[PDB]
Formats: sequence, structure tokens, C-alpha cells
Amino acid sequence: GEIEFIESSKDAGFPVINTPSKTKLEPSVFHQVFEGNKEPAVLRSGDPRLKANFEEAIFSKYIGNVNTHVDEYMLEAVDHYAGQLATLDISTEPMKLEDAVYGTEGLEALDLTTSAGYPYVALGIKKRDILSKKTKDLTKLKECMDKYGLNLPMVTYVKDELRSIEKVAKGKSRLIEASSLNDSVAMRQTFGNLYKTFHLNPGVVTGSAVGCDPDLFWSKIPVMLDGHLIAFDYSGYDASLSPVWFACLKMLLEKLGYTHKETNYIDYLCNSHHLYRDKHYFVRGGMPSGCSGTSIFNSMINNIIIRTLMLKVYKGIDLDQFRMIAYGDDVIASYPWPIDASLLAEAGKGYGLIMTPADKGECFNEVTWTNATFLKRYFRADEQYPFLVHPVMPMKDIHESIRWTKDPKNTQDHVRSLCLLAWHNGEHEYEEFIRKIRSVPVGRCLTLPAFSTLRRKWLDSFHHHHHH
Ligand SMILES: [Cl-]
Ligand SMILES: [Cl-]
Ligand SMILES: [Cl-]
Ligand SMILES: [Cl-]
Ligand SMILES: [Cl-]
Ligand SMILES: [Cl-]
Repeated sequence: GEIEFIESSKDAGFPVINTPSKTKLEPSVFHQVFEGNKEPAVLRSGDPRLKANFEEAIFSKYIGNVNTHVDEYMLEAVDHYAGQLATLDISTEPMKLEDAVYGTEGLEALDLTTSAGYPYVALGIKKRDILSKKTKDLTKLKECMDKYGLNLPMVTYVKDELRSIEKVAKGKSRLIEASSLNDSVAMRQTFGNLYKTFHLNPGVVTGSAVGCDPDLFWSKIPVMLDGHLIAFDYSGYDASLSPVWFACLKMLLEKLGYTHKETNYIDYLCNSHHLYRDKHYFVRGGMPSGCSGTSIFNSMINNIIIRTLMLKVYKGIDLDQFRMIAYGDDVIASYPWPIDASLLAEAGKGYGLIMTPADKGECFNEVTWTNATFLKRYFRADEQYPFLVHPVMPMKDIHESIRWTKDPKNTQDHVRSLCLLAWHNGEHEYEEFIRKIRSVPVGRCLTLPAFSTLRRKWLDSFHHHHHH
């Protein structure tokens, strides 16, 4: 992806986006109880913790585009992945407006707490001024969609979230885009049934983990990925995506039955128009993280990419024996023979992708079930029921999170969520976590689950049929 034109918003009539410059994250009551090194990401140029130029750092993931046609390797990769998606019978019929906005099976209701985007943010109009959970009203939304139309600019925000010491110093904060509520809605109507099918079918057929529930999904992953594991990381995946990958994504959707006009929303994601504070700018390529379906589309593109690199490097590869699960840029895969991921990374480099060893490793080492992570979690077979696998979020990450809060009024939900993650680390680690939480009075005012209750409910959850 690459920035192709920048101008002062005022020269084109756009008001300045007044995005917050101070973090909503504050030290929590547990900040002194636990240890951690993460702090709120830099959100402004003047931050005294900066040791690099902010604006440069944040826009630096737009490394450029490789200007290639869709090649032979890509074509066979698209064909192979479209073959799997076909078995799913994804409907390309538009999703009914109410289902798209207010919720339905496999597609939760449009989040009413995130940004309504442009022009709404400039007019003080919030999602809640247009939409209503209670009434399921759509009259105002339609007026809005008619008045302002589609293909509106995206609003660029810096993500307010915890980051490592090094990422704070380098100003390596992440950008997310707020699609206008009008474009979000039209995209959810166009691709909603695909979103739903993906959400209801995480695994090796969609090759996606988007919307999965790790507590349940983890036990399936080693059944799906039964050969020699493959895993690696990308650096700045989203912004590194060149248009050619979007061209491949468009071919894939057309094989699935979408019309050319329906895939036009892919051009909206690829060749995009943004407002960032007092600037207005155009970008060619790069997935604009935050718009409707970005995790799904990023995942689909990853499926095309990896197949492409294997076909390119291993001419004798048999893709029917390859398996992979992606969550955006995060991937866990397998093949019955060993595969040299450093080779794939060099092939990726020719395609404008930056792949590195898994987990900040220095070498494309062997990935084992002991060292593999996905969604940051390790895999550990239950001792009593070996066919059940615990998703293991490291205690270090749980500690980083508990030390800060964006709203202490939600302490109970925040802590309870962390407890659902923590117990997988074992009974002793869990009792220690609980003991430390209760070492401050707030900790004793909370309803925290018992380990035996967590374990029991986890074992029982595998008994109840799940719709696909
Ligand atoms: Cl600690
Ligand atoms: Cl944010
Ligand atoms: Cl799941
Ligand atoms: Cl990162
Ligand atoms: Cl080969
Ligand atoms: Cl299931």
C-alpha cells in the first residue's frame, strides 16, 4: 500500500477531524499489584516518551506496491481456495437490511459504540442518533444513506491500546479506519451472507478463524492440522498488501458468484480516500483495517498468498494436502512434509510482503505443538482428557491487561474476562492470580469464578451441539 496524494483538508472543504489526543487508558487499581512493561500507545506528536518522529512512524507501514499482474502462481492459488469455498454454498444474495444492521445468526448487530465515520463525526451525529436496538428502526438510516450516499471518505484514527516499551519509543502506534456508517451498511448487505458463513465455519475449509471461540476451537485445530506445522509472522501485513492481492481477491469472489459490480466494494478498500485530523489523502493498495469485513478479507487474501508462495517455491507441492487457518495476518498451517518457511518469506518479499519467524524468533525454526501460538495463545492438551486442548494465554499478557483500564466502571467484566483466560494456565497459576486480585479491596468486591466452576463449565461446553 502507498500514499499517493496528500492535501490540507480545508483546501477541499473538509473540517478537521478532532480525534482525541489523550489516552482513555489509566492505571487500574491492579497496576501496583501486578508487573508489566506495556503502556498506552503514543497518540500525539508531542508525547514526551517518543524517541522517533510520530507521524513518520505511524504512516511507515505503507511500504509501497509491487506493480505486477496476477501471475500463474496466484491463479492456481485462487482456483484451489475457490474450490474449498464452493463446498460451503455461500449465498451471494444481499442480506436483508434489518439482518445486516440489527443482528442475525452468524453476524452480530452493527456495533453502536464505534465511530459512525464521515460526515457524521463532523456533525456530532452518533450511531445511536440514527439506530435503535429497541425499535430496530431503519427509517433514519435510510434517510441518511439516501442523503449522503456511498463511497465516502474513511476517518483515520490512531488505535488507543497498550504497546510495548519499544513500540512506544518508536511511535509505532497502529492506525485504524472508520468506514462511514453508510459504507459499513452497504458492505454488510453485500457480503453479509459470506460474513455469516465464515463466522459459522472457522477452520480449514474457510481457512479462517475469524469469530471463533478459542475455548472450543482449540481442540479442533490439531485435528485439522495433523502434519508438520507451518507458522510465521508478517510485519505490517495490512498496509503491505499491493493491489494485485485485491485483484486476486476480486477473482475469488467472482468465482463464488458475485458480480463485477458487487466486487466494486473491494476497489473502495484498495484505492481509498481518508481524513486524518487536518489532512485529506489518497492511498493505493493496503487493507484499511477497521472497515467492514477487513479481518475476513485479510484472511481470504492470506489463503491466496500462502498457496501462491508454496506453488512458487515448491513446484511439486500438492495443495490438497496443505491445510491452513488464518485470522487476518496470523496463520497456523500444516503440510505432510517439512517446509522451509525462510524460502517462502523470500518469495513473499518479491510480492511486497515482509514475513519473519514466528514469535519474534531469529530463525525460521521448527514449529512444534509446544511452541506454536495462534491469537497469541499456546496449545496445551488437557491432562485428564487429552483430546481437549486448552488455549493458553500467557500470564504475562493477562498481567499487562489487568494493570490498566479505559473505564473502571467495567472492572467486574474486565476481570471476569481475564479469569476465563487465566485458568487455562493451571490451578496454581490461577489461585495466585486470584490471591493477587484480592490483595486490594476492589478485588474482594468482585464475583470471580472458582477454578472448579471454570473447569466444569469448560468440560460441559463440548456436549452441546453447535450450528454450522
Ligand atoms: Cl505479576
Ligand atoms: Cl481506539
Ligand atoms: Cl469456534
Ligand atoms: Cl504489531
Ligand atoms: Cl518441489
Ligand atoms: Cl462444534
